[PDB]
Amino acid sequence: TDRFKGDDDIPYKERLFER
Amino acid sequence: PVLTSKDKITKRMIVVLAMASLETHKIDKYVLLNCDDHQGLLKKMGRDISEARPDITHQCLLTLLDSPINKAGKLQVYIQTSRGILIEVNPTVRIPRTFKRFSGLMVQLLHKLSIRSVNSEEKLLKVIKNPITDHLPTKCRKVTLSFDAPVIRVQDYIEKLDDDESICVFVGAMARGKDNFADEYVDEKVGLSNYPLSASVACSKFCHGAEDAWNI
Amino acid sequence: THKISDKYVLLNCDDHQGLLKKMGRDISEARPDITHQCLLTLLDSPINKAGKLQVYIQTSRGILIEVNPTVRIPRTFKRFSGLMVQLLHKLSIRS
Amino acid sequence: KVIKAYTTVGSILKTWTHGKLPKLFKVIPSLRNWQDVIYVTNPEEWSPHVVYEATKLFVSNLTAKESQKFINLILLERFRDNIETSEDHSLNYHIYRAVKKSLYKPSAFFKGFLFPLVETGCNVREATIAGSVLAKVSVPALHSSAALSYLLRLPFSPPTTVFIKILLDKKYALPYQTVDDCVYYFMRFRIGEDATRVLPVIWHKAFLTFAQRYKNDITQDQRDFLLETVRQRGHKDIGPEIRRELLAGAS
Amino acid sequence: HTLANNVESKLRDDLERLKKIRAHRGIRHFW
Amino acid sequence: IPTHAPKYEENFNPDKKSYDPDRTRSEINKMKAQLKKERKFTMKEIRKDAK
Amino acid sequence: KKTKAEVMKEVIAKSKFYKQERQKAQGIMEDQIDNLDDNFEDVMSELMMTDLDKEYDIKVKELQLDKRAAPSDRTKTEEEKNAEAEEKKRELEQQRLDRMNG
RNA sequence: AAGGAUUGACAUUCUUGAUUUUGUGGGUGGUGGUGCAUUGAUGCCCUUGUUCUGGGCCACGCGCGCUACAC
Repeated sequence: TDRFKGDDDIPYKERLFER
Repeated sequence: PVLTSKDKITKRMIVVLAMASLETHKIDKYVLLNCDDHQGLLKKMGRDISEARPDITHQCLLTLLDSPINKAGKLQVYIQTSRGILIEVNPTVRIPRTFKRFSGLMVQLLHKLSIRSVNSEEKLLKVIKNPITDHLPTKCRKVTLSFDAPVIRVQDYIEKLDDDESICVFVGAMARGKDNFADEYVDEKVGLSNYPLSASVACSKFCHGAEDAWNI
Repeated sequence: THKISDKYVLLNCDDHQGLLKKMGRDISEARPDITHQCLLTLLDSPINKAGKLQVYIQTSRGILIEVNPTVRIPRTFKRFSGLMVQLLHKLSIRS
Repeated sequence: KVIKAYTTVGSILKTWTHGKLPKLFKVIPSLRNWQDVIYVTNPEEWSPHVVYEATKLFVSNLTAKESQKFINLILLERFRDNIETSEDHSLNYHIYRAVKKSLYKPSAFFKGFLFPLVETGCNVREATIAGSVLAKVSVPALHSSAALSYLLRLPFSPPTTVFIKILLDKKYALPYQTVDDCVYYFMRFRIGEDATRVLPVIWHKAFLTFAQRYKNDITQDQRDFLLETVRQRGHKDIGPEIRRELLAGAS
Repeated sequence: HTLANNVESKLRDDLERLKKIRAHRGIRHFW
Repeated sequence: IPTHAPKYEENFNPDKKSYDPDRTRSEINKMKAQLKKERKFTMKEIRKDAK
Repeated sequence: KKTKAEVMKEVIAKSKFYKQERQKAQGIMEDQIDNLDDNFEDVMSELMMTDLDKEYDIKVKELQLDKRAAPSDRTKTEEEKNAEAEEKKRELEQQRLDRMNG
C-alpha cells in the first residue's frame, strides 16, 4: 500500500559500513 | 487570448498547486531541497524525511502543458508553497522538462524574483502575495481536491455550473498530510475517483473534465 | 546504458556533453525522462488501480519490456535511471 | 626569586587547547604571591581556554582587593583588545562564558567590571553587547537595584541608557529607592538636557519600556509629571499606550 | 565451515609457490 | 491493485558480482573463482612448456 | 587530485594539531611534576604576607531594608487580549469538537 | 537556612559566604541578514554555536557439453 508516498530510500554501502 | 489574473470577467479554469515544497538553501552556491539528493541536510535541519519533494509540482507541469485547454488558453496555474509563497505562472510558459533544469530555475525563488523572456515583454513567473481569492475571477467556484469527499464526475460538475465565470481547484501537491480546507477559501470539497490519486493524475483528471465539458 | 571508467549510466540529454556524439547519435533523442513521466501517469491513473491496464514499452533499440500493474515506479528521475540500468542488464526485477 | 617553571606554563598556556592544568597554577590562591608571580609570567599572550578556567579559579579567589589585583588591570582591557581587534566584532563564546563564570561573586563585581567599563572606549555597540551578556544569566537582585541607582546618578551616556534600559526590561519588583531614582531621572532630563540635548527613539523606547509596568508605586503628582513628560516629548508611539499605563497604574 | 576457507588459502599459497618455482606470471596477456 | 516496491541495488554493475551480505560465502566464492583461474593457467603453462 | 589535496592537507594539519596538543599536555604534565610541590623551595624565600563601593553597599543594604514590587509580568493591549481570547476559544472549541468526533 | 547556603578541593577533609538553597509561577532565546545619510521603534528569512574519532581502486571473457528450474 503506497498511496503516492514513494518507495523508500535504501541506505548506501558506506553509510551502513559506518556503524 | 492569453490570460493573466487581471481580466476577471472571462471564463477560466484556475489550478492552485497548493502546499508545494520547493525551498532554497545556501551551500557561495544555491541548492533546493530534494529528498533524493540530500538526506543528511534534512536530518540536520530536523525536517520530516518525506515532504521535501518538488518532484510533485514538477510532475504537475502536465496541467500547464495540458494542451487541449491550454492551447485554447482557458487555464491558469498558481502555486502556493508550504512557505506561504504564491507563484503565478503564465499560460504560455514552456516549462523546463527535466528536473535538473527545473532545479536550475530557482532564480525565480532566490535571485530574479520575476522572469522576463529573451525579448522581455511579458512576465512568465511571479512571486505574488497572498490571498488567491483576490486574484481569482469575480464569481469563482469553491473546490479543493480531497479523497474522502463525495465523488462526482467533473464533466457533470463543471457542466451544471452554467456561467460561474471560472472553476478553481485547490490541489494539494504534497507527499502526505492534509490540505488547508477551512483555512482559506474552500467550504466544500469535491472528491475525485474512488482511489487515492496522486496530485498529477488529480490535475489531469480535472483538466480532461474541463476539455470534454467545454468541448476542448 | 553506458560505461564510465567503474560506473554504468542511462543515457540522458544531460549527463554528458558528447557521449551520444561519440556513440554517433544526437543528444535530442536520449530522453528517458518522458517515458518515465508517461509510466508515472499510466501507473497512477485510476484504470491501473482498478486493474484494467498493463504497460508494455519498446525501446528504439528494439527491446520489449513488460510492466506489471503492481509495480511502484520510483517518483524521482535518477532512482528510475538506476532501476532501468539493472532492468536492461539483468532482464528482470523482483519486488 | 620565584621557582620559575612559569616560562613553561606561559609557553603552554599561550596556545592551550584542552586537558588538565598545572596544580601550582591551581593552588595559586593559597600561595601569597599570586599577583607578583603573574607579573613575571606576563601573559599578554593568552589562550581563551585558560581565560575561561583562569577566571573560574579567579572567581574562586576574588574579593574586592583581588578583583582589583587581577581583573581591573589586564584582563578587562584584554577583553577590550579582543572586541576592538575582532574586525567583525565577534566576541567569542569563550570570552562570553568566561564572563558568565566571572559574574558569580557579587561582592564587588561593580568595581570588578562595571566601574572600569564606563572609563573610556565604551561605544553603543559594545554597550548593547555588554547589556546582552548581563541580561543572559543570573544576577544579584539587590545589586541590580544598587546598580540602577549609581548608573543613573552617573553622567549621561547612551551606553548607560541602553545599560539601564536592559536593567529595566529585567522586569524587577522595584524598591522605593529606584522608583525615586527614576522620577529624578525625569527631573534630570528637563529644560536639564532638553535644550542642550535631544533624545531620539532609543531614549524614547528606554523610558517607554520603563513605563510599561514600572508604575505600581506612583501617586498622582508623579502621574502629572509623567503626563507633561510625554506632553513635552510627544512621539507617534506614546498616546494610547502611555495613556493606558497612566490609567492602569496604582499608588 | 571455515575449514574450506583455510584449506583453500593454503591451496593457493601452494599454487603460487608452484608458479614461482617455475617462470610464470599473473594476469598479463594482451587482447 | 496491490503495489509492491522494486528490489534493485543502487550503483549497479554487471561486471562486478552482486554484493552478498555474508563475508564468508562471498569470500569463498571469490577464492573458488580465483583458484579455478590460477589452477587452469598454471597447469596450461606447465603442459605447454612440457610440450 | 582535488580529493587527495583536501585529504592530505586536512591530515597534515590534523597531525600538526595532534602533535601540538600532545606537546602542550606533556608540558603541563612535566611542569606539574616539577613545579607542584617543588615550589616549596620558593614558598618561603619570596613571600608577601572604597567610598563609592560603600555607597553601592549602602544602596544594597537600603534595598535589603525596605523595597516594594512591580504589578504583573507584562504590558499589552486589550486588542491583544481579545485576539488571545478568540485564539483560546477557537482552540478549545475545535479540541472539544475533535474529542466528540473521536 | 552560619547551631551552614553555596563556592576552590591537598582521595575521604578543609582555604571561599548568601552569588543563597528549594518549590510555586513565569518572560521565548538576539554576537542576527535586507532599503535609508556613511549613527536611523524600518518591509521581508533565523534563536533553545566550542574540542577529539574521516576511505572502496580504473569473483576475466567467449563457448561446447552437462545440470537445475514446468500438474
